[PDB]
Amino acid sequence: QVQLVQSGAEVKKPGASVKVSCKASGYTFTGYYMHWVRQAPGQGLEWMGWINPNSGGTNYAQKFQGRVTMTRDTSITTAYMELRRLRSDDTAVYYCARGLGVGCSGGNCYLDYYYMDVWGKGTTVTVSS
Amino acid sequence: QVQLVQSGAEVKKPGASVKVSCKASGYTFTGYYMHWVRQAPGQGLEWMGWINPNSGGTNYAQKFQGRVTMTRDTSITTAYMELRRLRSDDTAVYYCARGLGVGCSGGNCYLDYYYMDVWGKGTTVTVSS
Amino acid sequence: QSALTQPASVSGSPGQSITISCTGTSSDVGGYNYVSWYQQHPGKAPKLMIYDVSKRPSGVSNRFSGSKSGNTASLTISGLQAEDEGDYYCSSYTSSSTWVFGGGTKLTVL
Amino acid sequence: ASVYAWNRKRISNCVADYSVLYNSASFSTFKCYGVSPTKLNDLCFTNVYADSFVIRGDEVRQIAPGQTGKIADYNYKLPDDFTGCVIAWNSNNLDSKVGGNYNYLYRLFRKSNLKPFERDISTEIYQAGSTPCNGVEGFNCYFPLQSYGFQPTNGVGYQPYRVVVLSFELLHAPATVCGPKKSTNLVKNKCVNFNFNGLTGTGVLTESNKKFLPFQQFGRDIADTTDAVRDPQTLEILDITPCSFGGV
Ligand SMILES: *[C@@H]1O[C@H](CO)[C@@H](O[C@@H]2O[C@H](CO)[C@@H](O[C@@H]3O[C@H](CO[C@H]4O[C@H](CO)[C@@H](O)[C@H](O)[C@@H]4O[C@@H]4O[C@H](CO)[C@@H](O[C@@H]5O[C@H](CO)[C@H](O)[C@H](O)[C@H]5O)[C@H](O)[C@H]4NC(C)=O)[C@@H](O)[C@H](O[C@H]4O[C@H](CO[C@H]5O[C@H](CO)[C@@H](O)[C@H](O)[C@@H]5O)[C@@H](O)[C@H](O)[C@@H]4O)[C@@H]3O)[C@H](O)[C@H]2NC(C)=O)[C@H](O)[C@H]1NC(C)=O
Ligand SMILES: *[C@@H]1O[C@H](CO)[C@@H](O[C@@H]2O[C@H](CO)[C@@H](O[C@@H]3O[C@H](CO[C@H]4O[C@H](CO)[C@@H](O)[C@H](O[C@H]5O[C@H](CO)[C@@H](O)[C@H](O)[C@@H]5O)[C@@H]4O)[C@@H](O)[C@H](O[C@H]4O[C@H](CO)[C@@H](O)[C@H](O)[C@@H]4O[C@@H]4O[C@H](CO)[C@@H](O[C@@H]5O[C@H](CO)[C@H](O)[C@H](O)[C@H]5O)[C@H](O)[C@H]4NC(C)=O)[C@@H]3O)[C@H](O)[C@H]2NC(C)=O)[C@H](O)[C@H]1NC(C)=O
Repeated sequence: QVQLVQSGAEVKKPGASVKVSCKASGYTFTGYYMHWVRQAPGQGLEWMGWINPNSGGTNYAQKFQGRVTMTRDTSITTAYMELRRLRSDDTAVYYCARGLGVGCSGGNCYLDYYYMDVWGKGTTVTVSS
Repeated sequence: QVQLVQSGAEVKKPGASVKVSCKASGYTFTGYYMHWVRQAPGQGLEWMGWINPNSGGTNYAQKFQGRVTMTRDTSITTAYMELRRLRSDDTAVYYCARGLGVGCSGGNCYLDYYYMDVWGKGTTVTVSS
Repeated sequence: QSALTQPASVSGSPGQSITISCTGTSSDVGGYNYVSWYQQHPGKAPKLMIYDVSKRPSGVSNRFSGSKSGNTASLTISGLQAEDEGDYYCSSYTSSSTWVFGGGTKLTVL
Repeated sequence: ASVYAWNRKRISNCVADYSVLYNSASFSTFKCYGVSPTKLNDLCFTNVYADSFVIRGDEVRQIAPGQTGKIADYNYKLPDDFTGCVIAWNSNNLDSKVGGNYNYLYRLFRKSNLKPFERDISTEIYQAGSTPCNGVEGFNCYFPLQSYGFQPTNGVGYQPYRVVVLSFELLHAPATVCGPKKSTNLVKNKCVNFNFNGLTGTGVLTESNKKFLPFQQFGRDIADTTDAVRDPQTLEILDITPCSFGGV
């Protein structure tokens, strides 16, 4: 079955970057965008941004534009995400998920899914003093 | 290997009616006509008549055309025979046997086998008071 | 339907070779000429010992051979041996597309 | 359905992208005649039939123009002037189960080979030169059908392949069925390229007194070129003439 092997837990002092990873497994990795989402403990699981494994292409919510970056070591079938700064409010607990994807028809092609199928277990990052 | 499995022993008082079954296995059911044959102990073992799995319909002798019926449940690879009488003479062993069949052979097609190759163990009707 | 003529039991052959007649009427043996012979040992269902009038199925010992027309048919046995003896029933294909069978005969090795 | 009494289904008054079929991986055999598959979507058809049945694998070669044999002689046959398509795919996952599934039958004897597209459901007994067979079956008087069995262990050449033929005629209007395309506003009097559910050409299109009777759906000149037509969006009579040309 498709699975995401999310990286381990991390700790960092405030004001130093941190970098989680997600080993896409059991599926055609280039078939789907990778979405990151996050949840401070007991708050809205509302973080959003994504990377296209076919591309260097990414997007982030405005609150993170210039504050987070994503990469993919495609032959290793991993996506990485680095939070550039570790604000003391980040209190991180982050997930990776198999998102939007092409899914071309038998007929003409389109950007099918617009939907998140499956989620990794995610990792806590405890970003505070 | 090809075989027939006739149903078990049965009993029926005089003037009743009785039915028996013959499943067929290791075999191709529609390849061949189902013959029946039987007799009382030490009698001529000489009953004759048949049913066609490909077709339904039947032929059976002048002493019985009006006294027997034959059925098939082809998905269950099974044939049935019923006698609408319980004459005291009708007792002992009834056998089912693979008989006539098509043997199309290059250009020509025809009926081919005319000798009843393989016989079930049969069953004893015990048809008397 | 009338059974086929068949004598009672083999004799004059304590081993060796002897034949059973199956003298049927014209609408069976003289017509389509597909006569067959089957052996019915005690209880067990009979084996298809001869397929068409002259010839053997697979797994039949090369001693048995069917025979004749003009007269109705006969089976000729050979090398009779104490395991082979049983009862042999002739069978034939009749005009009306039913078969008809003989009354049987009993083997009798010494 | 069985190939004996193969099932015609008419397809009418509708639109379809044909390619939605063959771009899927499942359709193991596919061959069209008198038309090219990838371009089917551009055409429109007088009438359409889908003829559907199951046959043994090595028999599928016979569902073609011209070729003949024990299936094509007696069960279903296609004309020499055929146009349309033949499709078949493996069905031993479906119409087959451990004991064999004898529901599928085919005709194996007939007094004469079929005419094209003949369906003959007759179960009547086939007498090979007998006196009147009374309806019994026997010495030289046979039931005409046999079953296939199709047990799953059976060798793949004999496993069942489901077949569909599409038959359709590309003669011009009316046309109950088309391949999809969107369509334009009309223009008249100026020189244009045109089509009409087919009927491709060029000319100036003019309103005309040409008194088409209500049933007539395209119209031809004494030169046998299409010379007037009815707009299939509005039933107006449009009269064609080619754009001005000559020697310079
Ligand atoms: C080397 O090459 C040679 C060729 O050059 C190959 O030789 C041939 O191979 C084929 C296939 O392997 C063999 O075919 C088998 O034939 C039998 C039937 O044989 C007919 O002819 C016999 C005499 O020659 C006769 O004994 C049979 O009874 C039968 O006669 C026909 O049918 C009936 C009954 O006899 C009768 O007609 C009656 O006539 C009346 C009118 O008067 C009406 O028409 C009635 O309706 C009708 O009954 C006639 O005698 C005659 N018909 C006519 C019209 O005259 C088929 O049964 C057999 O099909 C079965 O088997 C297929 C598989 O074959 C294997 O299993 C069979 C046993 O089942 C076994 O015999 C065979 O060797 C093989 O082991 C199976 O697929 C079928 O479904 C069916 O179950 C075959 O069609 C052929 O016998 C053989 N040549 C000769 C001379 O035998 C050879 O194979 C090559 N060598 C290799 C490969 O090593
Ligand atoms: C006889 O039986 C056969 C089997 O039962 C049957 O088959 C059909 O075959 C169909 C295709 O041939 C298939 O339906 C399509 O499949 C598309 C692709 O799916 C294939 O690929 C993916 C990825 O590899 C597989 O996951 C998928 O698996 C499924 O099918 C296989 C067999 O192929 C099975 O084994 C498996 O178990 C699964 O069942 C398959 O292999 C899908 O993309 C498609 O969904 C679209 O269309 C649906 C119908 O309209 C619609 O409901 C969906 O929502 C989706 O719609 C499109 O997607 C976007 C969201 O709507 C939208 O994008 C945006 O649109 C904007 C509009 O302005 C703008 O354009 C944006 O830019 C654009 O991104 C698209 O526009 C939407 N389309 C449209 C037109 O708007 C659908 O599933 C079907 O599943 C399969 N059957 C089965 C049981 O699997 C065969 O067809 C029949 N016979 C006949 C004659 O039909």
